[PDB]
Formats: sequence, C-alpha cells, structure tokens
Amino acid sequence: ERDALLTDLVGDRAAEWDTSGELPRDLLVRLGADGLLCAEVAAEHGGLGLGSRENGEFTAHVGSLCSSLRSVMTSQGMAAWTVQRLGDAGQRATFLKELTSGLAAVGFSERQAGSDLSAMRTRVRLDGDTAVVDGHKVWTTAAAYADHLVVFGLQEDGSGAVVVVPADTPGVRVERVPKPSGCRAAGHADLHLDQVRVPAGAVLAGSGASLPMLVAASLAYGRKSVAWGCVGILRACRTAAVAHARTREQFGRPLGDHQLVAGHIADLWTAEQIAARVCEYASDHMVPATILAKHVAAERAAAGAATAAQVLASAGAGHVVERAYRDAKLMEIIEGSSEMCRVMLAQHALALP
Ligand SMILES: Cc1cc2nc3c(=O)[nH]c(=O)nc-3n(C[C@H](O)[C@H](O)[C@H](O)COP(=O)(O)OP(=O)(O)OC[C@H]3O[C@@H](n4cnc5c(N)ncnc54)[C@H](O)[C@@H]3O)c2cc1C
Repeated sequence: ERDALLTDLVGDRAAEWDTSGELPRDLLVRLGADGLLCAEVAAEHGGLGLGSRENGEFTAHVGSLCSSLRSVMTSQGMAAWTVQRLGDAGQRATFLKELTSGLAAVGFSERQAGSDLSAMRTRVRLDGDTAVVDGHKVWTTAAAYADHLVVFGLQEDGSGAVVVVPADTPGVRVERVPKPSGCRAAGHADLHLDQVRVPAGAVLAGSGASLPMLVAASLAYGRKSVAWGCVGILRACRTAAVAHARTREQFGRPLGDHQLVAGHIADLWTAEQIAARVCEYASDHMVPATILAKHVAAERAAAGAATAAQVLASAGAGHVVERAYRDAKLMEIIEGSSEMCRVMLAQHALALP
C-alpha cells in the first residue's frame, strides 16, 4: 500500500486546501514519519529505501492528486538527497533520521539570483565551533512548514557551502509568499537570515567545492521529482478529460465521439506516455537524462493542462484541471526553466560525437 493511502489521505480535499492556501501540518508530519515524501532515503536512516522508479511513480500519483503536497515531497526529498550527497557519516545519520521521523525545505534562490544561481550573495562563515549565515532566499517551497532549512551560500575562500538551519534559530524570519499563483498550498516563503548562529556541524562536509556541483547535486533531485510530479499532472488531466468526454453529450452524442475531442484525448494520452517514458529512462540511469525528463514532462504537462481545460470547458472553469493549468505553468519555470533546459541540453548535444 502507498498510493491508495494517499488517495484517501488527500481524498477530496485538494480543492479546499488550494483555495485556502494551506496544507494540514498534521498530514505532512504523518507522511514524513512514514518515510513518504522521503521514500528514497536508505533504511539505515529509517527510510523506505525506494528506488527512483518506485518513488517516482509514487510521486507521480501524489502529483495527480495535489501538486502542493507533491511539492512538499520534492522539497523533503531534495533536502534529504542534498544531505546524504554532501553531509558526512554523522551528518547523514542525524538529519536523515529526523526527515523520516516527521520537515525541511531547500533555499538557494535569491531576489537577484534566479536562473543565475552563481549570483546569490548569502554567506556562510565558519568561525570555531560555530557557523554564521547571513542572507536572504526567495520562494522557498514548504519553508512555512519546515523545521530545517537547507541553505546554500558562499563561504569566503572556497566559495559555496550548504547549511542546515533550524527554523527557530534566533535571527531567522520565514515570510510566506502572500498570494502564490500556483501550488498555492505548498507553503512558499522567503527566508530572512540576519546573523544566524548555528553549530559548525550544521555546515555539511564538502561545503568547499565551487558554487556549481553543489546545487547541481541538489537540483538533480527535484528535477527528477518535478518530472514525475508532471507525469502526475498529466495523469489527472487525462483522466478528467476522458471522464468528461465519455459522459458529457452534445449534438446527440458523447463528446468523445466528436473527432476533434477524440484528438485532444489522444494528445493528452500521448503526452502522458511521453512524460512517463522519459522519467523512467532518467530514473534507471544521468544528469542530461534528468534535465531532459523535467523539461519534457513540464512542457507536456503545461500543454496537457490547457488541452484538458478545453475539453472540460465550463465544467472545469477547486478543479483538478483548474489547478493543473496553473500548477503546470509554474513547473515550466522552476528547477531550471524551459529556456535554461534548452541551453543545457543544447550544450549537451553540441558535445556529442
Ligand atoms: C511555485 C514555485 C516554487 C519554488 N520553490 C523554490 C524552492 O523551493 N527553492 C528555491 O531555491 N527556489 C524556488 N523557486 C524559484 C525557482 O527557482 C525560480 O522559478 C527560478 O529561479 C526563477 O527565477 P526568477 O528568478 O526571477 O527569474 P529569471 O529572472 O531567472 O527569470 C528569467 C526568465 O528569463 C529567462 N532566462 C534567464 N536567463 C536566461 C538565459 N541565459 N537564456 C535564456 N532565457 C533566460 C528564464 O528562462 C525566465 O523565463 C520556486 C518558484 C515557484 C514559482
């Protein structure tokens, strides 16, 4: 059991969560403690130890129900991955167990550093037994719910470091984004870090490599998660469109019998299949396949959502299709925008024999 559980946990409440702009805190801790939202974490740390396909299809299913909830899973998973990819033995042992005993967020983006991550100015300064982080992050997903804030920044010598900061450490202020356009219940919030003091142990080991590499390591997850999340959006759109198409009648027959509508259904099904295949391929493998999966799944999900909205018409004008339309648009922008994905994939192709 896993998807069935989420179908009923969600069980017809996504619309209200979306319009109210918030997810139940109790649900997230419950899922976190169950190891879900963190499924790929090794069993040694109390994780479920799921592979990329298993966790991926699970992420896709949650995405098909509520993308705000799905976004929390991506943030959770990304934080966990970042710590187990950079942290040491003691660091991974401490943080990973907490992320699977019931919340974290990952903030690297800044007002002046969006697509250009190397433009962030937040600084982390090791000073004896203590680290001092000072900066500001924007649009941090799930930050309004997090206990831990995984913050990226520049050291001093070897620029680029990552620090796990307790949400309640004096000097930190998490200001929720007022009116987010999509994934409205994901708890987006800007982070204000005014001279925050934390143990030197909070700074993950390997926090000495360049700005890229790090971030690139964390973005690998997230891009994979967002890609599967988009497969979920396509699932919800395809199923809602087909349901409307074989039940709604106009001009004396089910909409599905009108070839133009059939065409939309075919394109929705095809989009869903394409996104799944690319996600599966990336999950098997690596960096380019993941960028590719996120890119295609996102663009196809955005197109699919518009197509599904067309099919449902006034009935979809709340709604899974309504939310998919707004949510998918955002997916084309985050975790490496469509434009950045094109520049990166272009660079990849231009380096092939
Ligand atoms: C719902 C949501 C959740 C988010 N969650 C997080 C999170 O958890 N953590 C986090 O750190 N950030 C998060 N972000 C922000 C996400 O990282 C951003 O979408 C991205 O960095 C947005 O940058 P924006 O900076 O100003 O702009 P840019 O100002 O980056 O936007 C630029 C526009 O110009 C294009 N562009 C920029 N440079 C180039 C170029 N060289 N070539 C071609 N086109 C270019 C872009 O593709 C884009 O369309 C989230 C955002 C949203 C909307």
